[PDB]
Amino acid sequence: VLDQYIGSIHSLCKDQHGCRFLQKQLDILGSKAADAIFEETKDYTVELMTDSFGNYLIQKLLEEVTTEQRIVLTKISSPHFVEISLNPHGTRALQKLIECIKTDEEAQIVVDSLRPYTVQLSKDLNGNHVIQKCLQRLKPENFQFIFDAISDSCIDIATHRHGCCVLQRCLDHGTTEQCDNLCDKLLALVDKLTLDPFGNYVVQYIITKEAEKNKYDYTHKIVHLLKPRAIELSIHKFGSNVIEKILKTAIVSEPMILEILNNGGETGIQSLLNDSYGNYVLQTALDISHKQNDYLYKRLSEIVAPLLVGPIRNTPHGKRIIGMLHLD
RNA sequence: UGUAUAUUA
Repeated sequence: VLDQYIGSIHSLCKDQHGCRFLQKQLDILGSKAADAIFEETKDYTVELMTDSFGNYLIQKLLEEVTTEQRIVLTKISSPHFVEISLNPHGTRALQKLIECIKTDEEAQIVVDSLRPYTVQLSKDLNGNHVIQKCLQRLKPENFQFIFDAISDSCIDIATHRHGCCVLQRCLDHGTTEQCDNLCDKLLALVDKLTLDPFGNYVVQYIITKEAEKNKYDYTHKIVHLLKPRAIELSIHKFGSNVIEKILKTAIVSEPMILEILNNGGETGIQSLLNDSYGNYVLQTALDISHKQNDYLYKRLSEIVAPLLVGPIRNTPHGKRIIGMLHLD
């Protein structure tokens, strides 16, 4: 019950060493010490949230505070979620707030506030992590808003440096109904997403998560749409990563290697040998077929061996493919 | 030989 600093808690926030202190205070006190710090600081929560040290207090304050006090802090901050979210410190406090909310009124207020700005926050360096925490902590019933918003600006988000990370959370935490809708849209531009600096990552993730669950739906729909362009995509900087992902995925592996032999032929396999990215594909196709199926490995092997003549033998990738020809 | 992802003191 020993407070010498009471009455002037707010001034202790000006310095890093002042905020660190208030937190040790909350750490050891910590109930009565919350009614205290709460009542003195509430009026500056959106200011403290976006501050270098305050925000840490706010984060301790949220763990320690009661429900009613959180609902007040939440009500006080909601008009300021956008500016809070685009902030490096603010994003941290707001994320914490979301981690701490227990009631539906709280989740209601938060989604209500964030709704109109989902796509915007989802393209933001600091903001996108607020959107991700909604996906990670809230009931699907609640974050339905995010899925709606993101499903509509689907390609915009999937092809964005940060947007693409939010899609990955959507796939992590959403309902089957929600993901299937998201994916149905994603699939409508699997071609363009595949060739994209960021979209290719989303394509790979759909495959990753199905392989995770051992239940395959869009993995097949992707492979169906893409496979006919196996070679063309194998020699693309980004698309080649998708092709390599398909190859490393056992339920679709053989068909795709078979696509290389079938419609690539000796020609397309030459292209792969000499290409900046294509050769990594060839290496993987060889590595995999080796492990998975000898007929395929042999058919591969006997086309490569004749083509591994000349200056190619001395190249970095040449040596690396040469070393993949007698593994049995 | 080839891609992203603030880990605020």
